[PDB]
Amino acid sequence: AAQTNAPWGLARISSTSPGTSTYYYDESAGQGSCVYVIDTGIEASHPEFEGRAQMVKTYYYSSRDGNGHGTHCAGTVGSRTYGVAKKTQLFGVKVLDDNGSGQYSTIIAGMDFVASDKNNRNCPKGVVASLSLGGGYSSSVNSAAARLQSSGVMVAVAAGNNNADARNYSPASEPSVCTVGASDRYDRRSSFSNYGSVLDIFGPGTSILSTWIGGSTRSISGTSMATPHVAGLAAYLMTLGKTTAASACRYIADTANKGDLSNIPFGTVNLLAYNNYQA
Ligand SMILES: [Ca+2]
Repeated sequence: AAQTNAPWGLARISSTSPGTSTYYYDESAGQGSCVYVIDTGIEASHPEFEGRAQMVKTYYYSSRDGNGHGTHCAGTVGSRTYGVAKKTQLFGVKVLDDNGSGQYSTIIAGMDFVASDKNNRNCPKGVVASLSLGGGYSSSVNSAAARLQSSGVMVAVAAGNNNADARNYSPASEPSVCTVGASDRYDRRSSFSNYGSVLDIFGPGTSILSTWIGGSTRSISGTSMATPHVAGLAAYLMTLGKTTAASACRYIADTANKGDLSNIPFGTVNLLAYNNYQA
């Protein structure tokens, strides 16, 4: 399949070179997979989600996304126009309030929730979790992310936006999950992107167009935006039968565009998520 004039990030993920604008992907498009977006929620009624999105959990007085961040992230995972996996099922878990904040205890609870909750969902091709959030190092937070992964969910987490080594952030620093740095449309490491040995992969994170609340759209930047590209990619590859929750991060790294990014600090991987789709 080919989607012309796609957001640059989508085109980038299906290209061996920067500077193109068409997104190429197998029509299966993540059908039969599920992606949990653990964030400020998801505006499920957005036309862009086509009935494929649902809120399944909140720790606040509403499950509505009163911020937009979670809806943007979900849009990158699987919206019809702005999504990597255009046929995946999206499940929203609201661990962040409408200011985008959340206590670590609530974040942990949301991760453990998804590990159980996947047994209540129909996801024959497999399960992914996208965590576009983080804070300072916490062994408890890292352990929760490790549990979620161990339970059979492909966990993708943001490296963080401090232009700093991600070893000092959680869940970014957890070895067993897929930690995602951010790049721009010229294949530069995004100026704010964290880096370090704990990173597994980069995806598009600068000036990313996606869904927003009020049934709108916007371009924003962050490792928050890179993460759902990787989460969507994993879902898409799982439906194709190329990989599984346990091996998807390795598989993406194995099949990544290699050595193409600039300003990657010595010791950080130079790998950019790529779907290896031959139209
Ligand atoms: Ca890892």
